Order: sequence, then C-alpha cells, then structure tokens
Amino acid sequence: MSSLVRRIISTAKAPAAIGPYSQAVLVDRTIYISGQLGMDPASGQLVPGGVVEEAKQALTNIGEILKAAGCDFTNVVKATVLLADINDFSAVNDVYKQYFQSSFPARAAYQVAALPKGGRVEIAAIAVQGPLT
Amino acid sequence: MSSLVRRIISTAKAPAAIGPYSQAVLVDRTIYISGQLGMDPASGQLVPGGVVEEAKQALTNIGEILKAAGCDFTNVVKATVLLADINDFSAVNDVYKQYFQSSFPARAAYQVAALPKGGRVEIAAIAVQGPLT
Amino acid sequence: MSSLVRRIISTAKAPAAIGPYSQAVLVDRTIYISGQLGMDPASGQLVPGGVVEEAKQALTNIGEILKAAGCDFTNVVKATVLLADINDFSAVNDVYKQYFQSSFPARAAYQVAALPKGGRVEIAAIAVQGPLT
Amino acid sequence: HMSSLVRRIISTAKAPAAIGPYSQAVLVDRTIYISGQLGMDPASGQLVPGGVVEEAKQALTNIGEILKAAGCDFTNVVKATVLLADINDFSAVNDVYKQYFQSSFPARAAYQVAALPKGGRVEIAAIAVQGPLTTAS
Amino acid sequence: HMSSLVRRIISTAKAPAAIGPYSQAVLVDRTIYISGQLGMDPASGQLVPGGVVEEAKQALTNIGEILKAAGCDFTNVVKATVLLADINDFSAVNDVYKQYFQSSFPARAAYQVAALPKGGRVEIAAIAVQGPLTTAS
Amino acid sequence: HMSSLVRRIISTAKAPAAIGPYSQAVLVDRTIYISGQLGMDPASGQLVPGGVVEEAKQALTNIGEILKAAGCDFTNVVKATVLLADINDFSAVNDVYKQYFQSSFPARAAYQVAALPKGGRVEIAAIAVQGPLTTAS
Repeated sequence: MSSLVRRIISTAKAPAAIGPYSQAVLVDRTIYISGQLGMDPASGQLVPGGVVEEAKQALTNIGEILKAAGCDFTNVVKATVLLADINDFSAVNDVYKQYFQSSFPARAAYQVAALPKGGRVEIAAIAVQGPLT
Repeated sequence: MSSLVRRIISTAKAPAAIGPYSQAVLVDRTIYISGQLGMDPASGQLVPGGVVEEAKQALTNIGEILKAAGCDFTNVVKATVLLADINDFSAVNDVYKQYFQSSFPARAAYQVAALPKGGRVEIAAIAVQGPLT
Repeated sequence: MSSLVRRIISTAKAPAAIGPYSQAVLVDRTIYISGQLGMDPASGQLVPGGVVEEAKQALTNIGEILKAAGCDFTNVVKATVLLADINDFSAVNDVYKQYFQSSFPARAAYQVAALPKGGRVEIAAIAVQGPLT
Repeated sequence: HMSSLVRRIISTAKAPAAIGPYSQAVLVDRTIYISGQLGMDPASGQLVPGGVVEEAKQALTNIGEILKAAGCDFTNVVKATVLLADINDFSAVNDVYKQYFQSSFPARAAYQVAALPKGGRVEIAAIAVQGPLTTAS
Repeated sequence: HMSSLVRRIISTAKAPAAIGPYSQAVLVDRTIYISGQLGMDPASGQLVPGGVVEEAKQALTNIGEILKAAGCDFTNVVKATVLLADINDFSAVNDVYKQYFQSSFPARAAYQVAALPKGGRVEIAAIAVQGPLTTAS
Repeated sequence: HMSSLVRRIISTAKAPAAIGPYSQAVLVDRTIYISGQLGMDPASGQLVPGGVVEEAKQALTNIGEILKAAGCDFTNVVKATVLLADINDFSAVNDVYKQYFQSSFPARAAYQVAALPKGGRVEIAAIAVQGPLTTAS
C-alpha cells in the first residue's frame, strides 16, 4: 500500500490548456499525455499551412512535454493519431516518422468527425519515465 | 515474476453491461474504466435532456465505478471524451470541470461519427488506486 | 530508479507494419497493442467478407501478438473497438465475445469516420503480462 | 521522486514489551524485521524457569504473537537466527523449533554466543515477508 | 526479463575507510546494508580511547556519516545489531544509542560476542530503507 | 489486495544438504537469504581437514554452488557475515575471501563467536539480490 508519485506536468514551452485538462500526468512511472493539436505555444493558435505543419507542431509540443518530464521520444510506448481526413495518412506518417526515430511506439491512427479548433490532426501519447532497458 | 492482482470492478450503482465488457478492470494499481454513456443505472436507458444531462449521468456513473474500486475522481489520470457533436465542446467542458475539481487528468476530446444507443457523449477513463502522493 | 524492461513485440504471425509503428510494446508488465485491421498476415491485404470476417481476422492477429509476448486473451485488460458503421455493433459484439471468453476487458466501442485501407473495424488493446491472480 | 513505502512498528501485549529504543518488529514495504526474542514471560519480565527447552518454547510463542500482530504466521518466515548459550543444546532446541514449521523452511543462522541479555540460554530472531507468497521450487 | 535494480557502493571519507574486500555500506533497490562499525577514529585507524561509552559514541557517529552518504538519516534505520565485549555494558551503550532515535524505533539484535575486530568493546551494524517512508502504526 | 511474491527454496546437491527444518537458501522477491555455510564436505558430512584456511575455501565453494542454484554468482552478494572461532584468523580467511570478489564489494559483518556448529573454525553467510543489477557509484 505504498503511496505512488503523481505529478502534473506543466511547461510554458507547450500550449496553455483550452479546457479542463493537464498537459500530462506522471503517475508511478507512466506519463499520460493529452491530445496535442498543432497550436503554437506562445499564442495558442493553430499554425498555418494545414495538416503537415500542424502535425509537426503537435509533435514538437509532445516533445516539450516529454522533456519537462525528463523524457524524450524514445520513452513513448503508445500514440494515438487522430486525423480530420484519412487522405492525409501518408503525409502525417512521413512527419511522424521523423520524430519517433526508433523503438517505434504502438499506435492507433484513424479519421474522426471533427477535432477542437478545427484542427486537422491531434496526437496523444503514453510514455514511461526512464531509465528503460 | 510476481502474480499481479487483477479484479473485475462491478457495481449495481452503475449501468449493466450492454455488450461483452466489464465496467472496469483493476490490474496492479491501474484501473481501466469502460466508456460510459449517460445511461440511468436502474433502467439502462439514456437520460432525457440531451448532451448536458447525458454528460452528467456518464460522469456520475464513472464516480460510482471509482467508488467501488476504493477511489474518487482525484484518482483519475487520463480521460477520453467522445462527442457526437463538436459544437457541444463548451457545454461538456463546463459539466466535466464540476467533477474533476483538481489534479485535472490528461485528456483527449473529439467528435466521433456515432456512439452506441445514439448517445451524445461517452467518457472513458484510466485511474490509479491510491494512496497517491 | 530501476531500469524497466521495454521490448518491441514482433511476430511474422501478424501482419507487417503499414506505417511507423510496432505491433506492440511491452514495458514493465504492460503491453500496448497497436490497432489491428482485418489483414491477412501473409499478404497484408484485408480479408474479404466484410466486417464480420475482418473482425475475426483482427482478433486473430491480436491473439498472435499476445502469444508472442507470452500471453493470451485472458491477459487483456482494455480494448478499443473502432467501427466504420455503428449498425455493425451487434455483429462485431458477437464475434468479439468468442475470443474474450472470461474476465472481459474494459472497453470503448464507437463509429469513426474512416479507418486505414478502408477497413470496417479496427481493434486496439492493452494487456498485462502474467502471472495474474 | 520515489514512492513512499509503508512502515509499521509492531507492538503487541502478547509478547514481552520492548523496553527502551527498540521495537518488537518493524515492517517496511513487505519485509518484517523481528527483534531477537528470549524465553521471557510477557507478564513476569524475566525468563521462564526450567532451562533451554522451556525458554525455546516461550521464545517461539513470543515470535508467533509478533508475527500474528503483523498479519503473518510462521509460513512467512524466510530467515531465522538461533543464538545459544551452549552449542550442545542445538538438538534440543531444534526439536522445539521443528514443530513450528512444516515445509518451505527458512534459511538459518545458528551458533553459540558469549552471553545473551537477561542470562538467556536461547534467543531467536527472524525475517518474514508479508503475503501472499507463491512457492515455486 | 526483470528490471535492473540500482546498487550503490557507499564510500565516505567521514567514516573509517573499508580496508579490503568489503564496503562501508551497499544500497540495493531501496535497502541499505551497513557494515558493522567499531569505535574507530576515521583519521587514526584505531579505537578512540576511554572505553565502551566513548567507542559507542564514535561508532554511532560513523554510522551517521554512512547514512548521510546514502541520502538517509537515523530515521531510515529499520534494524540494528549491537555487539558487545561485555553484556554488562548494555545499559551504558543503550544510553548513548537512545540519543540517536526519537520514535519508530528499529528492530534490534544485541548480545555479547567472543571477540570483535581491533579489540573493540562495541560494534553497531544496521539496515536502513531509503525514503520516503510512511509510518502507519 | 497485494501481489503474490515469488519464493524459491534453494536445494543443490553440490553443497552440504540442509539436515532438518532449514534450507540452504530462500529466495523471496529478488532477495536471497543464504544460510551460514561451514567448511563441510558435501559428500562426507563433516569438516574438511587442515584448519581454518581449508575450511574457508570449502565454505566459499559451498556458497558459490548455492548462488549458482539460485541463478546468481558472487557479484550478486550485497552483505556477507564471516564468523570465526579465532579473531586472529581474520587475515588468513580474508586472503581466501578476497579471491571471490573483484569489485562492488559486499557489506560485511565479521567477528569471533563462542562456538560454531560441528566445531567449525569459520562460517560464512550471505544476502544476495537476483540480477540484473546496475551499479551507479
């Protein structure tokens, strides 16, 4: 009946919350990361340029949340890729692969009906705090 | 190679199953909670009044499942909010915030094409059994 | 600050990856399984026959990934069932129940706008490596 | 940061009280460290009469009450230490000790010491692990 | 496969150096096994003068420096062993030992031995658990 | 409820058999408690001839076989106890013991006792932790 560590992860290097959620929660060694839209952290607005630029921004935001938790992309074990349009699958895959360079996470990827703020992509993730063997 | 505790959480204070699933599963210290529609526990029928009343009922149902597992809303670490209509985002956020009063979970929220029983909202969650520090 | 085990699960008894993901990731004792379409493992093509045959194939694929990790369906604690059409709920439930014969997982099930490859169903899961009590 | 592990000080009236800055036992995480027990009567404060066999019986009774206070029994013991005033009493003490265990026997340290507190002829200490335990050998 | 647990060899200059194939203490996972400490002056390499009370004070100072090197203090000690050259010195040594603990006291082993290294009159060893710890009793 | 932790009773024919209600070693969770080993020949049932140095070599051989039966080697030992019939034999025994360890040395207890079983001149016990272990100091 040990008391397990639970910590809210919060960094100004990622966007402010637009609803009642934390950027991520660390509990024991597992980090649950909220869905990230392609919002610029300074302004909270979706970056221009459509799905490719939004995907890059979403992943960069995930990277800053990971870093705040003492992690990097190699600590990610599962990701969820929500698309506004299934036709963008190939383009989003090519962006995604540039960040998750090895030990590729488990994943689910599919088209939803609509995302907050009219986003074209939103990515959530689960990570495990290192060290990992 | 310890044998980890796995327990099916089941309470008549939450709706009966409408498919082949458990209300929640506790494994080690993590509790995976099934998606809850706004069904009345006694009748299994969706409450009238649309998305706001359904969201309240769904969250109340989650609360009873948490309580059966010796938890409350403060043990939730991640939630998924599935909407039938993205226009309801603000209204559902305001209901949601009334239950998750602190240590806000990580979250993903988005519009799907359709929910079972024609629900307007469905909420799933992950919690960690306390004590948490 | 122990170093936790993280292992990529990979078996030729399940389909090759069609994107930048692992079939599953084992970390500590938790196994995150990627969404499985009803693809034949040998060819990578969706099996004919629609949602019922695809659901059977998806679940068989999950079973082979579990087996590669020293597990079976009784180790599953949470599943996500993504449908291309909510009208298929009853048919998919009846297939699903044939594999998850006891200790039914927690679950969320709902209709999405579109799945990769035009699939009619996709199933992801979380399992915990045994022994479980 | 790290998890906060549970510690319980065990203190039962059915075993001799721990006079001074020690405890009968300390449970930390799942491991229970049990202080050495003499053949002391909990209600007299000195040794039971009759010598080493009588003292061994009382010491093991005392350990059993401390185990029960920690939610354990003798099946949870993983290591014991048997200290003797006379090595030649080992067989007699072992004939008492063997009655408390049926299988999956603890590891053991046993030897004669120069002197025990209270003039004792035997003192038994133990380490136990809180269950459930699965024995695979 | 299993997780890789952390092990740290503790080696502080504020306690007597561990001459030869032993360490002052070993931390493994959360548990710290501390070698028996004599009343040795870290900078002389032999016992402090003045007998058992002076030696007990120095031994406990030495243990405290090893605990600090492992990120602990005396509140993390869960079991201690007090070895004596003379059982009749127990009360005097206990009056020193009690100053180092205020509550949640360790389990204890204590007895007279035939001989300690270096002609010591007291030697104290300990097991501690790295915090945080929550004491529920 | 709590997880069920693994316990294995270790019982190898390459070390002297544990006669009576004790085991050569008990593994529980990741920790192995190894009973004190004398310089006993596994196939004779009594001490090897030649005195303390010969007995120390045989005792350490016996411990090594018990470690191997638990899937460990001497690098997994975190604490050892060296009991002697004569404190003046410590250096000779240490010259044997040092051959079994190369670094990350165990914590140690060592002292002379009034009598060991079987008339032994040395008895070595140990605590080990099943690997993998990462040593960070």
